[PDB]
Amino acid sequence: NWTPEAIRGLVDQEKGLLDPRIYADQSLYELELERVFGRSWLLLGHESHVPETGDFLATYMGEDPVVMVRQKDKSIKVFLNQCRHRGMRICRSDAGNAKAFTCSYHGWAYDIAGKLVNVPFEKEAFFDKAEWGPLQARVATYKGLVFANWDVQAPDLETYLGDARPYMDVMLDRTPAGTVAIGGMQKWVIPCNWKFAAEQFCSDMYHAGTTTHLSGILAGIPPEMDLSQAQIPTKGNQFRAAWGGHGSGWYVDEPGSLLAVMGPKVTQYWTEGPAAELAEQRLGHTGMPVRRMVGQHMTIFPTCSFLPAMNNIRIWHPRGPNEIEVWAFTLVDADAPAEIKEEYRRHNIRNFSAGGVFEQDDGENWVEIQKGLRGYKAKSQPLNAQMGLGRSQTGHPDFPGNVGYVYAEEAARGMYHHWMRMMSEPSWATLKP
Amino acid sequence: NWTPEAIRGLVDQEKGLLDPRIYADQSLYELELERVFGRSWLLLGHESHVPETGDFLATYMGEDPVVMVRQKDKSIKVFLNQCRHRGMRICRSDAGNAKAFTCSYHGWAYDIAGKLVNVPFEKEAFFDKAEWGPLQARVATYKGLVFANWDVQAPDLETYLGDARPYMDVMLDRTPAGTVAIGGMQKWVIPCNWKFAAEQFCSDMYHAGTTTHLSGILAGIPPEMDLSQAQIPTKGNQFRAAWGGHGSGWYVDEPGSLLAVMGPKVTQYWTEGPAAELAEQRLGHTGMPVRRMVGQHMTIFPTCSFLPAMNNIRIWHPRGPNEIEVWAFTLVDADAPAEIKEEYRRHNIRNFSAGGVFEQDDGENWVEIQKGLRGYKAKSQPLNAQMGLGRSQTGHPDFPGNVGYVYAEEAARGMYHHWMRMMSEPSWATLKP
Amino acid sequence: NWTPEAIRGLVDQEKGLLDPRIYADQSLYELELERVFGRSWLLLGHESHVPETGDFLATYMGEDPVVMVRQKDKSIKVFLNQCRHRGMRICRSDAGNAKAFTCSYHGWAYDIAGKLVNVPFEKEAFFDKAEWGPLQARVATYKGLVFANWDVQAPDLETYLGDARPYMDVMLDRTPAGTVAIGGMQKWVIPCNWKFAAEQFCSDMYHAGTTTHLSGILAGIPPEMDLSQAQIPTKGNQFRAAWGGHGSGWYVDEPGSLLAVMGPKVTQYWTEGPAAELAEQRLGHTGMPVRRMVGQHMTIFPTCSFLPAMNNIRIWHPRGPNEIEVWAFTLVDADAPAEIKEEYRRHNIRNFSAGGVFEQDDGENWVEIQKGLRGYKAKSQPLNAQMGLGRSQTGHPDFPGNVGYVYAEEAARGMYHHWMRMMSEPSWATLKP
Amino acid sequence: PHFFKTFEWPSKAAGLELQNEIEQFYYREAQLLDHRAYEAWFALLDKDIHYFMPLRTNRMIREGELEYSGDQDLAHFDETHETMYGRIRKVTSDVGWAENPPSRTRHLVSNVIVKETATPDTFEVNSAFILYRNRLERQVDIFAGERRDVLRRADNNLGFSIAKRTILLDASTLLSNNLSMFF
Amino acid sequence: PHFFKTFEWPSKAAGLELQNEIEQFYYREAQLLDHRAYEAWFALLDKDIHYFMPLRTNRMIREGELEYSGDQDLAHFDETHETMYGRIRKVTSDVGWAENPPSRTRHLVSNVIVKETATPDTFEVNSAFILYRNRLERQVDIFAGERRDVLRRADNNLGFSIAKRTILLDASTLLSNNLSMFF
Amino acid sequence: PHFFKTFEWPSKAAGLELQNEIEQFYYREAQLLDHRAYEAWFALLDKDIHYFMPLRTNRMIREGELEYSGDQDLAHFDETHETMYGRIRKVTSDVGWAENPPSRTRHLVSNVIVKETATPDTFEVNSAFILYRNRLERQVDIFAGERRDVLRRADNNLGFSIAKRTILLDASTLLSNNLSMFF
Ligand code: FES
Ligand code: FES
Ligand code: FES
Ligand SMILES: [Fe+2]
Ligand SMILES: [Fe+2]
Ligand SMILES: [Fe+2]
Repeated sequence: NWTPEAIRGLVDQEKGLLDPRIYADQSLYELELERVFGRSWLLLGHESHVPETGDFLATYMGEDPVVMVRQKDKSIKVFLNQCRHRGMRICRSDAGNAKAFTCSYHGWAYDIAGKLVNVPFEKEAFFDKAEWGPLQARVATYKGLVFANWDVQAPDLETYLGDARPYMDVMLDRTPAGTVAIGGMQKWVIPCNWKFAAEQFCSDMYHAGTTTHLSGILAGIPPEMDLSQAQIPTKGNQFRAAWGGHGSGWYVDEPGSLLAVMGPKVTQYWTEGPAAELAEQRLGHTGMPVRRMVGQHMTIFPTCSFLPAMNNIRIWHPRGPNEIEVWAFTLVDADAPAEIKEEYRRHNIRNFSAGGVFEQDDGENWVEIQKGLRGYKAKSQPLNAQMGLGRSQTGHPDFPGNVGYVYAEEAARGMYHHWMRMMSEPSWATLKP
Repeated sequence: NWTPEAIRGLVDQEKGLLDPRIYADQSLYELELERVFGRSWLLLGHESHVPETGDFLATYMGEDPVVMVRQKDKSIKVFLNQCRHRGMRICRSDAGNAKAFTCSYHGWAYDIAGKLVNVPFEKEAFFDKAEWGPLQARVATYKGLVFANWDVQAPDLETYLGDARPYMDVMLDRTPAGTVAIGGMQKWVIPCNWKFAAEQFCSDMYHAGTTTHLSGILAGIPPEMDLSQAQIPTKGNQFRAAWGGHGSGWYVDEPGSLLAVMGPKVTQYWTEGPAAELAEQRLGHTGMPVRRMVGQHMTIFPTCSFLPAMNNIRIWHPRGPNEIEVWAFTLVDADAPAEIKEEYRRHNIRNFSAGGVFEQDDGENWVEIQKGLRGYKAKSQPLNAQMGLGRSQTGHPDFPGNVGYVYAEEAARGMYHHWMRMMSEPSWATLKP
Repeated sequence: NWTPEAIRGLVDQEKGLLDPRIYADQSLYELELERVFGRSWLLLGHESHVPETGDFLATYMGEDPVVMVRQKDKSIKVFLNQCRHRGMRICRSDAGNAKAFTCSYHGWAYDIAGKLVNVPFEKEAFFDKAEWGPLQARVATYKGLVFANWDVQAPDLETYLGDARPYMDVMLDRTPAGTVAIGGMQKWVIPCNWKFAAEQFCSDMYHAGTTTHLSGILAGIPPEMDLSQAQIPTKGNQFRAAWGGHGSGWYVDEPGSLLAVMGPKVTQYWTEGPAAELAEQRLGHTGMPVRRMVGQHMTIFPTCSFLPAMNNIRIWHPRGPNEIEVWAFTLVDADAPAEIKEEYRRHNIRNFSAGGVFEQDDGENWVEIQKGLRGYKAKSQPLNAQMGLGRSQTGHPDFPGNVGYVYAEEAARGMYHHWMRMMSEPSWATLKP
Repeated sequence: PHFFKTFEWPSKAAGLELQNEIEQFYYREAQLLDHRAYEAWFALLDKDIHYFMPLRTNRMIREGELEYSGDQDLAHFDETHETMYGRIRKVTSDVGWAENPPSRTRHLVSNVIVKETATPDTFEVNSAFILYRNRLERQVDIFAGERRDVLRRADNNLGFSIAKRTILLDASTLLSNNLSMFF
Repeated sequence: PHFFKTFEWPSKAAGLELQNEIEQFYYREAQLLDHRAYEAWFALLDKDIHYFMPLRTNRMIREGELEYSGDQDLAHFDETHETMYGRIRKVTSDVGWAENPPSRTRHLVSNVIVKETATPDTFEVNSAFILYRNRLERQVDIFAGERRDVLRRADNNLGFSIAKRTILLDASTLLSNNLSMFF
Repeated sequence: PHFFKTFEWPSKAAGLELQNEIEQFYYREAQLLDHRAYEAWFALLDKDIHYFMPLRTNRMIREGELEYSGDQDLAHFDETHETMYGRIRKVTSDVGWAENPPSRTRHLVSNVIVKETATPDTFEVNSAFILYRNRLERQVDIFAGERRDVLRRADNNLGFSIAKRTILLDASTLLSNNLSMFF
């Protein structure tokens, strides 16, 4: 049994150590489903996935199937995809438009709000229908992005995100028209723990700066160039959130990282001219020189990761300690030229899908990692998260918050420390910021 | 450890609430193998599966493989299909005829009674062979059906069945000639808990009277007819056994779904003319108007389920909390005309095989229920088993026992209540009728 | 929790009784990885698998992936195949030659000794590299063979082996030139517990002298000969090691087994002429008339198994309670005529690969035993291990140690006994010889 | 050990043209099924179709005669033109839950062996298949087996009608929850 | 319950020489891929290749038009000659970790259905495949689907170039960790 | 990178008649194995048969030449006419437990590429297979690979004998507990 005391010693943000059991242990996993996924704000998608009355997306929150649906009044509701009669899936397609939801088992009927509104033979066989609809999550939107949380006593989304909002805004707050999701959402399965993924996007530019993406970079540079000519970016910064375990890292004034991935047309869009100027002007309140932020990774804890310049967005659905599903999609400015939208669509497919020249190599790592952790000794010694220890500060004249060097495990040490908190403190009264 | 107090909390027949954990929890399942399957009477097949000396069938009791074998003295023996030397499977084919069994591993030899009669190199390496033959099960027969029970302390079969016997007799006791199994036993695998299967056949006409079988009914009616012309019945009753988790439900006077499932030649055979009148006379001692019972489902707790007017029988073999095997066959009156037997055979394949126009939709439901239970919030609230609460009486003029309406969950509550009792009362002194 | 008291009662060598749970329990298995595999000497291969500096083999110790690499100083190092930064596999191919090993995730670099010698961005981001290399294992050699052990307080290899060494020498110490591994290491997967495999090679000549290999023999005998002519070897002996769980059994004087398995040229090389008399002379200090020992099996506990006259060698990698991997190779005397090496190669393929005429039938038994143990009653009573109980003597004129009859379970009882001891004695102070 | 087949002469080889036609027939048939063109696929079935898929069992070699269910036994399928029609009615129904949302299948056909019968333009055909069925989110069911058909030249789109089909599936216990697909 | 398909007459059957030529081309193409001859394979692809594998979703029958991703949507692949080139550079690279060590693939091709276009020596081809991928120690990924190609006669080794390829994969969620292979 | 294959001329295409003949030989061979006519199948083997299935391993690209086991190494099979005979004697044996009860297999054959050798009536053939093996209650073992045969025209029932066969399996570690089937 995992005591608060036992859980606190899985991480040590002082010495920079992690117990490898955190990624393999079944007991700890069941706890996460209650203590982490049960009460966290989890990303479900985007307002554009469900623009019209009755439009719906069937997605997950941990291992709980949920339906995200647009109401007549324009609000979004999120309710468990489970009939409380005998557990049947109420909504049985991936996405679409509904006037109602009917259970296929015994035909209990629901409206688009998840209210139980008809029970066949109710008169003859029966109880208050208004007390027997699917559990409802709280629904909260950040500039397009739809989040949801089961927990009534959890912090509101804005309070949850807190000072991470400027970094999300780099991607989400660049035009008066907002972003929109490009159609389609990719789904695939990697046999690894979710934390490898959520961390990597939280804190890890290191892998892209070293050996992991040597071949993906090669795929994006011109045919006349080989890897020895490649510009190795070393300039940039890393943000650890004040509360929540959120994290973002980015390159500064080194476009070669962004050029190879997203190509000249997008790299220009992001950094020079009307759009990029407008964006820096809109992000003025932050004082951030966003035209100089050329390649960024971010994670809103637990499982909302994205790559602000390439605008690849992803949810990690946990599937035990040993597996995840990755659900990916991509964002564009609603008023970006059709040229730039198309550049975003192509290059996201090229780099970040299941077949992508970057993605192939990220998941190759995580699979072998998870495989080693089946070993006894493989779990007996702690892992090294000591990169950039006590090097971050909130003074930074360019980027707000706890900021350090781009190769650092501070954002990681924060995420894991926040993971540990949620897993050892049962009451939101001690846990809230 | 699941305490008796905690197990007693899992089912509430007063309020009619079911804890979804019952279908998902690995620990409860391990306990089921001991407390339920280890001491219940379990269906193995029919006397006609093993008609002659030495005829055997390899089947299961829970997750224990067993051999059911016909003896020279015409009795039936049931032993564990496991060699007590190092555990090898003694009988290695599905069925057939044996003069003896011999273990493939080291050649321990058995007679057809499961008695160890030879150990190669006994004089050189040894021990009483009479003490080292495979574990024997108790064997008993109710009107052709072969049941077995490991537990020497359990109530005998007739006592265990109790007032459930009249409802079994509607199918099993219609002629002095008895029933016979059609040759062939179909086997398939469904990713769901056994209790969904057993509950449905026990109590759930509701799913057939509402949404699940709209398309199976559609497949059954005259090509010239459409669904809005089909007569889906509303009249009937549900039985809950005085003791033991047993239950049956049936339509009264409403042949529509019997006609659609079994066609006009079976429907007429079952309701009118010489054979039907004989059936009513034979069951005269029960007082039941069996000719007006047209479409019925039954379960003998835990895992013996059948459909009397259609004569489809199922054994649910449990394979963890998340899986079952379905072993299905069909029974006919041994003296039914060749024509009727053939309609029975034809229509059972059409409706109830793995490819059956009814069966496809039964399992479709269960697969999706079970996947959902992987979720934390999907197990966090009770399921509704409140249908027909308080509406059942014992003194019905036509049907014996505790009787209610056809769309009800009284039989369901009884089944889950007895499951609960079996799981929490370790001794037959308190558990027996 | 499994108390030491509970574990002690899982094996009874006095009565010769075994609790079947030992092969199925998930808790015991996890305990095994710690108490058995975490501190045993396990076979990794032969010295000839890594003849030159930098030569490596990626293999396992339990479920711990390890690298076995030849050093410049001609020693052999074995270290965990896991990077301590974030858990990545360091050596990603099966075998070959390395100048260094580099991790693909972030680029930490290692020499062929497993010392961490480079960290990308070490100055800008950081810690003693000499403390962040993968875990090293003790490495010791016995007459060609490479064993490894994580536990620094365990008995040295020679001590651990003890009086089992003469029986290993029958195979390993027949010429000054020593053995060599034929190229190639076959790998296959069996859904069974490792203990069935270890025990069989430890103690079970019985299966082969009875029913398992009737057809394997039939495959190998002259085409003009049927099984009734085939010879029934019954004459031979069996050795239980003084300490460790090791065991061997062999036929004396009866060469029908050997001839059918290995043919007439291997048979003659093993029993007649210059090489056979040299082998017997070399093992003179044992007193063993090795030319008369014709067909032999052996296990060095836990999972190092082999077959002296056919020179087939196996490592069993545990993969949970219900599965193993079989990694197999063959040994020949380094100076054996080309004719003989080739006969060894052919017949090892013919008999002992995954498609082997013997091996097909060994795994057939184990697959079914393991399936049966899913059953509750299948695990409810002990298995019989009473063969030759109280018949082995320690003063045999021909063979040293505790010696009984070829068909016995004395070595087997010893294997299970030492298994219980490792599982229930946390301290080498008590456990050591 | 010799077998009575030794006194039989090999059946005459189907010519290049007839071989290709029958192959193309099956590929077009598989297309229909994989694209869920059920009404169109049903049109290929002769009115006197016997569509049969016997149970298959584990038996010792000395009881090999008992491997498949018999004439008068249960089966996974044993269908006429009429009962197949109801099955088409169900699979194309908005309220047929097992196949709404529909599965995704692939019938990979090969090993086509053609025997001309004593009736011209009627053929006995033996082929092998793998049927890959993927359903909802993550469900994968893989089948393999052989089909033994009688095909007649017909005046339909594809040039052949299916007069008899038997499907011998390499399974005893069916590893799938249903057979909502057609073979 | 009839469909507009009923008013169309079936295409001209591909002749035997051409059927064989195109089968042989795919078999030799599968050999290229299964032997990891990636530069040789990339040489088959026309400069104007659009190589497209759309997403496939679970939809109710009455929303079947929505089953696959669209023209402007994300896809698993949506490639041009120039973007494929970068993929070849990655897969043949020493530091391409996903395929170094290389995976072990088999492309089993069948159901090849050929149509002559209005353009001589340009053909529309529909074929089915099972692609077996085996990786590292124990990983097995099996894919099934159909390929819709536009093939042109060409003076390369194999006699054809691939002008368009669309891969309709029998999956929604990909059960594999990646698509590090070519279809 | 350019490769030495660039200086080779493509092989002389097998004529349609020969293609069909060899494809039909493989289909009939598959049927024999799938129906367990082991003795009849054994009759297909030439007396000079070398039947070989090398080991296959994970190697970095730079050690590609070490992927498969060598001439003097262990293999999964490495058989002559005499040794195969013994295997036939075991599989047909009532006491051959691995195949009594027998398994249920499907040998799906495609991608048949035929090369005519210097010696007339001797052919090098490369084909692809999927082998689906189902055993007892619930065991399924799926193999994929290619076969490299040398076939000679013969006066047997099938018209060819198998003079050499090398099986290149898409596996490193065998995921099956045995290879009690033939390839
Ligand atoms: S499960 Fe939804 S109505 Fe019964
Ligand atoms: S296991 Fe049955 S004789 Fe040994
Ligand atoms: S995992 Fe080895 S360097 Fe990061
Ligand atoms: Fe990356
Ligand atoms: Fe039903
Ligand atoms: Fe053996």
